[PDB]
Parts: sequence; structure tokens; C-alpha cells
Amino acid sequence: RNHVLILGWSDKLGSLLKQLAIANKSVGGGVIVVLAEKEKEEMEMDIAKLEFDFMGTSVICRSGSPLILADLKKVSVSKARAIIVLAADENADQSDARALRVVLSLAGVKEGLRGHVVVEMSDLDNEPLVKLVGGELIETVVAHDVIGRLMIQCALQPGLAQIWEDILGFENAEFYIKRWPELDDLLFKDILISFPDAIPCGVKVAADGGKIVINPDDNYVLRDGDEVLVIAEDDDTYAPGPLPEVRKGYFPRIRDPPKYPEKILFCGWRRDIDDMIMVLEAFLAPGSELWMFNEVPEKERERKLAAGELDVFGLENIKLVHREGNAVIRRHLESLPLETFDSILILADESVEDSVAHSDSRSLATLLLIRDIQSRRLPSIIISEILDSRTRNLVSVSRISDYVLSNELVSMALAMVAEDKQINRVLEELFAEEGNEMCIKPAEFYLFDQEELCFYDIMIRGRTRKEIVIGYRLANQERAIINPSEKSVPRKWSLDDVFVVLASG
Repeated sequence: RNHVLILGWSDKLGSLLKQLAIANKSVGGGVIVVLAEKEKEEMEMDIAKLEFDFMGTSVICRSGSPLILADLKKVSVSKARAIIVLAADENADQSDARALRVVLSLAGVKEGLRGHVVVEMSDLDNEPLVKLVGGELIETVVAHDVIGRLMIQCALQPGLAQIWEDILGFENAEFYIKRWPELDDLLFKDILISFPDAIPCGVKVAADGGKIVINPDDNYVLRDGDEVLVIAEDDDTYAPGPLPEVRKGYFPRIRDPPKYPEKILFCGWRRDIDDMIMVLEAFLAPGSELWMFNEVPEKERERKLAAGELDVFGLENIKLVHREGNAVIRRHLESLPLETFDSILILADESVEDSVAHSDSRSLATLLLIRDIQSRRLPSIIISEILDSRTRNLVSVSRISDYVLSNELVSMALAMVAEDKQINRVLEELFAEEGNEMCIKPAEFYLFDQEELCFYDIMIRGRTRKEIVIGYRLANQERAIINPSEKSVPRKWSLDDVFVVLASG
């Protein structure tokens, strides 16, 4: 039936169905089948209590266990085009132990599998086991670990929050990989601009086995079998064409400036924080401070950090500064130099996490308090982890530089991978210190003040500093425009503009 089969019920499910509906708009809708241990009505009642426009896409609910193979046939596991195993919202170890066992039964389906498996993981220390049972059928999406890497990136560059929501959603633009033989033997310098309604980001190199190469070589020749990667609005609004006029791009060197180290506040002891310190110390300049305000004693923090793979003496960029106290008590919060923090991350604590209903609630208190303090004390980026998206919307006050992350973005992630498994290996690098990553860079490097240039100029000028310009945010527009549509119309640019690029250090 070539459908999408979801195995499990949670709160990410509602937003997961939303994102599947948006991608299926360009097909006239599809069918989604949910297989959970809830009663049919209970699942169907919640389905109808969703006011987003389904838009051609049907949702079918069934009661059963994704451990019994006999139930996997009522919903046609062997005929599903994509099989998602939803994690749960309680014990991270219990949830991952379930996901492993669903993965077992799927690999044992003697009828074979038409599609692939997308598994939502909880503890990252438990993912390398599942990439060992199912193997190739499987793409792992460690939600808890992903939520972390997003917070760090957005905490280092604001506005990236709003941008990481456009892209990572099927609203606006997203990622696609198609094969264009018309550009066989064409130089990437040329393929970069061959698209009026896209922005080529990478290539799927056939000689390597299909490896996806973000930001490749401009002399690299498209061989027989390659597939391009672009940021386009849907899987049918992008196609190549002819190389346009070289709106002239010869901007000079313009070397990048030094690296001021930053001071970061981690609020609360999230589970597996060592994973975030590792990501953080890669990004930050030498000389930085990472302050950790939580309730755990400073003496036993080093035991939990040691037992999580982290080498604190192996740390060299950041110096851990440990402080103790309750993060929902203002008396404790105001003692901190809440002025001298380049950015503050409110983490969901691991003690409260094993019943989410309480877990966000302290982050909520922690959030509103840090806000009122930053105003009350008067004569910083604030990024908060509130897992429930329902609670996020009431509190969002997104502004910019006060972004609160929700599990809607894990749904936004699972949907991306459940539509093209190779995109997971794209998001993997972009969340990774290694290689490329999404930056916001000023217009100083790219042009002079009041320069009259099309987008192809700027998109080609980005090639001399080895970057992929994927959009912009003009001087006084709330939102950044990713993949603009009028690319060959020149316009008067200014030094207060900024460009969304695909750079790498």
C-alpha cells in the first residue's frame, strides 16, 4: 500500500502526523497507520481532536502490539514505505529497551520489508546496539541527544532558532535529493546556479557508494549516478536549467575576525550532560567558561562526568565552573552573574524527567525567573528545553534570542528521515562540530555598502570562501528568507544585512 506505519503512541505523534501531512500535500495526501496498545476510539478520538488541516492525508488507527508479528500484518508492515518506532515519554531506559525489541520483530518478518525503519532513541549510550541488530533497514534518531545539539548551536548564533524551524519543518523549504542526468559532466560551480527554484547544497557521489557530500568541490565533475541535494519548497518545485549571466562575483579576501571566548550557563542536570560539554568544547574558542548551576554536589559531579566518557582534563577550551543550588528559587538565581553570560541554556533535569508532566515544570519556573531577573536587577541568549510543544506555544514569546525547544522538532526530525533516510546523514553533520554547519554571516564579506546584486552573485561570491549561501535576512525583517525565488533580480544590499550560509569553521 506504500504507506507510513507508526509503531507507538506519544505526544510527538500529533506533530509527527502534521509534518507527514505537509510533505504529502504534493501527492494529494496519503495514508498513515498508527499501531499502539491504546483502544481504537481513544486513538481515533485524539485524532479528530486536531485542528491542523490534514489535506488529503488519511490516518488509520489500530489497537495492538508492534511486538506481535500477527498484528504487524493487520497494518501491513511488509508493505509500508516507512516504518517509525515511536519512543515514549517516561523511563528512557525502558523506552529504548522497547525500541530494540520492536526492531527485533521487524528484522524477523519473514516477508521482508519494502521500506526502512526509523527508530527514535532516548539514551545515546543505548543507540549503537540498535544499529547492530537491524543494520541497514534502520536509521537511529536519538531525540534526547538531538535536542541537545540544537540548543548549543542556537545558543551560539541566535536567529538560527527561527531558521532551524523553517528548514527542519515541511513548512517553507526542506531537504531533497533527486537525480538530474541533464547535469552529468557538469561542474558544481555550474550546478550551484542551475536552479531557479532551489539551492544546491550537496551531492550523492556514486563512485563512493552514494555518500552525500555537503559543500563539495567546484571543480568536481558530476559523474554518472550522482544525485543533487538542494533546499527547495517541495519534491517537485525544483529542476535545473541554464547557467545565468555571471552577475560578477570577485569580492576580495576579507579575513574572518578573532574568537572571543564565551561564558555559558547550563541550568539543571540533564541526563548525559557530558555529551553536551563535548559538543560545546568543540565549538568554543580557547579561554571559555562553562558554568553549571544545578543541585548535584560538586564532588560527585566528577563521578557522573567520569562515568559518561568525558575527559575533564582532556578539556582544554572550556573551564568547568561548578555552582550548587535550586534553579526554581530566585534567591539562588540572582546570586549568579546572570549579566556576564553570553547565553543561558535551561536544561530539563534528569531527576524529574522520568515523568515528563513534572519535568518541564521546573524549566518553566526556571525560565520565567531568569527573565524577570534580567529586568528586575537593572538600576543574553536564553534557550529553554520544554519538551511538550503544547506548553511551548503558551510560553514561546519567541522574540528572537529567547527560543524554547519542544519535541515538535523531534517529530520534525523523524518526518525528515522517514521521507528520505539519507537526510539523517545530512542533519548528522549539521548538528556536528565536524565539517559543515549552518552559520549566519554578515554582508560585509560578500559586497560593498549599497551594492546592486542578484542572488546569483552572492551565491557565487560565497564560493571563494567555500560556502553555500542558502538565504538571507534583510536588515528589518523578523524572519530569514531561505531559498528566495527571485534570484536573478538585482537589489540594493546593505552592510546591516546577513546571509544564511553552509560554512565549516
